[PDB]
Amino acid sequence: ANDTVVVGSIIFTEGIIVANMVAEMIEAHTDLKVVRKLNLGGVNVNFEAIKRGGANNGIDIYVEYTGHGLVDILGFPATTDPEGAYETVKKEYKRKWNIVWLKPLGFNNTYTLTVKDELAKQYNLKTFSDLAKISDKLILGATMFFLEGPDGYPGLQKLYNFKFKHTKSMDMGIRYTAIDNNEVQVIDAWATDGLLVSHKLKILEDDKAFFPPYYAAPIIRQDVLDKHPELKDVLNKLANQISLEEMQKLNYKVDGEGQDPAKVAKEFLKEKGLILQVD
Repeated sequence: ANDTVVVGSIIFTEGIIVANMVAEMIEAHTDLKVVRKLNLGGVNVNFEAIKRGGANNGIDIYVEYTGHGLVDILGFPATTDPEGAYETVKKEYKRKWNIVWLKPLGFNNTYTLTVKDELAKQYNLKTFSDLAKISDKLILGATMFFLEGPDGYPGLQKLYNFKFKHTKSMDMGIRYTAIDNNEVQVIDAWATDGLLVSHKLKILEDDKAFFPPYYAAPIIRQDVLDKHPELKDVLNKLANQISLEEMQKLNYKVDGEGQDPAKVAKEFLKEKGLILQVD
């Protein structure tokens, strides 16, 4: 045995796409068998799974976000620069769990606030502070998880002094319909959300740096690299290969156009020359 690597993801479009990319890179550039465990669910299950490893009913690799490792896993303050957050998680995960952070994919999937392009043009909105100035005329429609907890709207509102007339809890895709109908004027979103361009929404800048860097990077067990050192270079072929706009477009293909995430991942790799056309 010892020729199998397990790639994991939770049920989340971007996560499934990038996990499929990792699997396709391994399958195209090595002779390793890849098991794709793309249905993980629960509190930091990916992390728990990578601590077990693929040989112990876990996983060997997944794509993690620097700020999630920095704040939620390691307990460090959110307000830092991208390189510092990355170097911190790399050093600490290596020391504590023998997990290796590989190179960032190239995009920062931070949580954010978004408005219609037309509203941003009408009020010349670019930053969260700009939005806060006029927030007393606007309604925020947001997922329940963002409205609860100091990591979300409580702390953001405290910092920016948002004064939204109403803040509506809207899950599923209710807030997209609501902002389309002008029932709300601001929604929360991941920066790579596949629906932002289709709904003519603009991401505003977090000028006070409330949210931590959220740069995606593959992370892998050291013992798997020990058995298969080639994986390092293979997976680092993805380094800086996915910009924010590229990731948004792939998420749109899945969430907006209903395409198969595995096909989306593999076709992206082929178009970028990261696997061969015949792979």
